[PDB]
Amino acid sequence: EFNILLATDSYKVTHYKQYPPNTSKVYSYFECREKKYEETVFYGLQYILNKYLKGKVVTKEKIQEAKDVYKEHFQDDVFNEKGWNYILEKYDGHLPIEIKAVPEGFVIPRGNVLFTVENTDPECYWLTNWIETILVQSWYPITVATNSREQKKILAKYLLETSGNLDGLEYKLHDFGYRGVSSQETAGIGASAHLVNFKGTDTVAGLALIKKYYGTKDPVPGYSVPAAEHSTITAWGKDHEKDAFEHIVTQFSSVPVSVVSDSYDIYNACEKIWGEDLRHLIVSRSTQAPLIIRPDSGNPLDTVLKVLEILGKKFPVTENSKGYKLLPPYLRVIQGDGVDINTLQEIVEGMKQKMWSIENIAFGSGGGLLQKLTRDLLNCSFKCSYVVTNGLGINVFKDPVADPNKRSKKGRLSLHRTPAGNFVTLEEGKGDLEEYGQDLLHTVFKNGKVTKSYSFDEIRKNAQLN
Amino acid sequence: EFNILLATDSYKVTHYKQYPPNTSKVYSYFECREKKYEETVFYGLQYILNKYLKGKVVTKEKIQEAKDVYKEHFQDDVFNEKGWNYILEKYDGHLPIEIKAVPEGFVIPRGNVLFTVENTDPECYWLTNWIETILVQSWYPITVATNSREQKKILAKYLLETSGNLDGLEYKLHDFGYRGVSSQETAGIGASAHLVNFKGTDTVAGLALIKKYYGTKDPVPGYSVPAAEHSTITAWGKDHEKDAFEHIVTQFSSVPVSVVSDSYDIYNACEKIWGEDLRHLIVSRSTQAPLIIRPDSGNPLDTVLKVLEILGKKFPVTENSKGYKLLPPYLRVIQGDGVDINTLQEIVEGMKQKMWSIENIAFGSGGGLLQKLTRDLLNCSFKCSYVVTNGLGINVFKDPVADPNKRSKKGRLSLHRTPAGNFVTLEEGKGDLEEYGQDLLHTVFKNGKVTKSYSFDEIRKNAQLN
Ligand SMILES: NC(=O)c1cccnc1
Ligand SMILES: NC(=O)c1cccnc1
Repeated sequence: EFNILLATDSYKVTHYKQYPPNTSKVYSYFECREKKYEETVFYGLQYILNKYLKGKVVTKEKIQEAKDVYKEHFQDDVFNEKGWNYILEKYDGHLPIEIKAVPEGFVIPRGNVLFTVENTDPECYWLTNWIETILVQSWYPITVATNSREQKKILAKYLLETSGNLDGLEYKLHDFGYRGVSSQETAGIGASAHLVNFKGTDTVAGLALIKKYYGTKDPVPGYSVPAAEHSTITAWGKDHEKDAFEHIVTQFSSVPVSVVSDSYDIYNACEKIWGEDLRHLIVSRSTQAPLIIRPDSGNPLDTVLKVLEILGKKFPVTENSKGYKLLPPYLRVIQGDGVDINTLQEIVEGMKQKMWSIENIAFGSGGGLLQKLTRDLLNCSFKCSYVVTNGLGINVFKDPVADPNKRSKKGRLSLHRTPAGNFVTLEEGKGDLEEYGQDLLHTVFKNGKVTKSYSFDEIRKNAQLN
Repeated sequence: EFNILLATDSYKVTHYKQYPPNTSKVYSYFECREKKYEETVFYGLQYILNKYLKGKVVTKEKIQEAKDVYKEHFQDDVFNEKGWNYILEKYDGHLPIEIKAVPEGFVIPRGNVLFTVENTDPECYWLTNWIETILVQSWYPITVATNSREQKKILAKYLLETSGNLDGLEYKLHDFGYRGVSSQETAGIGASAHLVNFKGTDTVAGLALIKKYYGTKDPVPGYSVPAAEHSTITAWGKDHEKDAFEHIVTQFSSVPVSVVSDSYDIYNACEKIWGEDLRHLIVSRSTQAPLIIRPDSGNPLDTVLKVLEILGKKFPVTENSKGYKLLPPYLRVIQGDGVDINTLQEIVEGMKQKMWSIENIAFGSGGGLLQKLTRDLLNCSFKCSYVVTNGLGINVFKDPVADPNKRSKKGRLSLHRTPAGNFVTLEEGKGDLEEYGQDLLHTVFKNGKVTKSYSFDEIRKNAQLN
């Protein structure tokens, strides 16, 4: 079972003894600090609030276990047993904390307050930053959602340019990342964050998280199609790749089917096996049930371009109204190896230069989509901006001499719409002057209760492209 | 509650209809494919076996849950209800699988079999690769442990060169990564993998995982010390940094204490505040209770060198037996910003060139230690190598034309010691010939039961440096 008393950085166990005496309030905020990613999708906090922070999160047993562990961990009795027991006795183990946040799905420029955290009881001044560690982990769903959306922008740009519309955009980047992430929990969080922007996923873990914590009007937020892996091709034997191919496309004759084609020779498979030997089983397929040929090795750009040139000479290629080449509707390609935001850009641009429509291609991304991301990418940071000591409010901040980018905001904060319709973070409690509209931050957590929540449908709407 | 039927890549739901008819066995293996990082620490499988694979993992309720999800996910009834019901009825929901693995903590060169997976019931041929996704996630603990060990090698080399011994090496790289990972589960797994090599951690999540899944003779596998963060310094107000410093070191006067010193001006804090104003409180400290000054911004190498030069002129520096400069025992430095394997090397080499002992410094690493890693770093790969179809065993492999690095091993595999005492992986069942010793792989999982286990003490012993 999860224990919030054991869910912090070790040093935070010692911070209650470090704050100025007579401190009744610690007020902290999260931002994606400003310096390629100019705007961030805020997503994932609601999950953390519900799974970890709400309800009775303190018990007498959890206090004793924390006390016993930390005694050995520090070789000292530094753990604040009295402070945690206070919360247990006075509030039935509910956290005296208020968290205000931008609505989930909102797309916010860098260097703006996304959420704030404060204690609601003067005794629990230390609690605000105790929960920093758990809350800062929101960097991950934010970053996956943001990076996924930025890839959607690239796909939208090139699909519109080469075809004149955005039909099927929401299926152009498929989540392949289940095996390539660090844990089962990460898989669920990561997959759910990608689904803010797209609807195609193989990371099943994402579906249950969305159902449990967010909710959709539709039965499921994500979809997939039958597809082969190397084991289902190679198990037939080296000389029987054609038999594997034939069997699989016949088994899935009425639905879309992806078939990995690089087991031995991708270019042979395309030209001779698909393009000659089994051509009759491809040309007969429905437009609702195409064969999707899947390369999975070599240089991603070179392989995609070569595969298209091969297929273009074996199948009846048309030229769309934009002047770009289009494969027959029963035949498509998915590149699912070495795909990240950088290589995705490289491939669609290379396709455009060779006059291939982006209609022809879908992408699969695993590690690049869900794992190859850090807290540094969007400069995700959680800092104390305001304290009350001796009944006096003090605006606090860091400003390291050797890094001006690490300078943090001062005082009580609020997020506002600007007259031109952009975003501004007001500092030093200036949001109280009411010179701007309403504060865009809403109370989402207060005293152990989730006070405002959002469906996954609302989040998707908020995170739409312009 | 976890459902193994929902813990796979979507397309693997469709694979039972793709294998050759009359397939009674699918046999697969995991390796860290060949061509730094010459040798890998095998760690983490035991966690996966115990948490996810053992016991009754199939129930009537879980089959129905998976059926309902995949019906909407695929918009079709492709889910193998009959296959999963067979396991529930015949084996009381226990997986008819055998897993053989190298002992955990073992240091194995790249391109060797680390574990194998096979079905024990002909009806469950499809199950071997169903569980690929869950098992491949072992890439993460393997990769953290390996990267952590490689950093220990660097630290050992330079500490030995500059001091003549390895005293305190196991505390030279501290885990700062709790907030910088993608989830709570990842934090535990990642932190536990680092603790194979070191004993200093702030990622508390790692302690419980080890206690639950591995076990140690010691009450706790990892340790920490009191330390400040920016909030506990800045909360005092910009003009009161000295007061914050004084309060914290007096509160923790008899234990080691780390104090982040870069809130406003790291160089001023070292020279004027620590070096002059509060010097009397530092020079009086015990050798068992040093002040550890923590920079946290700027160029990691440049900042460390300048901090050391400053402290060298304000405090009584000695020269050790190797001719390197050493701060008094009550004063140390921890660099915990921008630390990864590359910058770690850069800092220790830079210190050596300026004649500073590695005794003076410790490192903290967060995202670099636990997050900035992918499955591709060690080329972690899970592949089918052997099947039985029509009662006939065939050696199975992939060999993509444009990537010879992606070629997989053929047939039944075993790991052996060579006459020179190294490791070799024998293919095509050649291990049966006994021209080498016995297979070094142990059966660790069979038919729902964990059959072989390792303590965290044994794993640490196995993973030691030469
Ligand atoms: N469906 C796929 O082709 C797939 C899914 C997950 C990982 N790799 C490939
Ligand atoms: N102990 C520390 O100084 C610390 C821990 C976790 C993250 N950052 C710093």
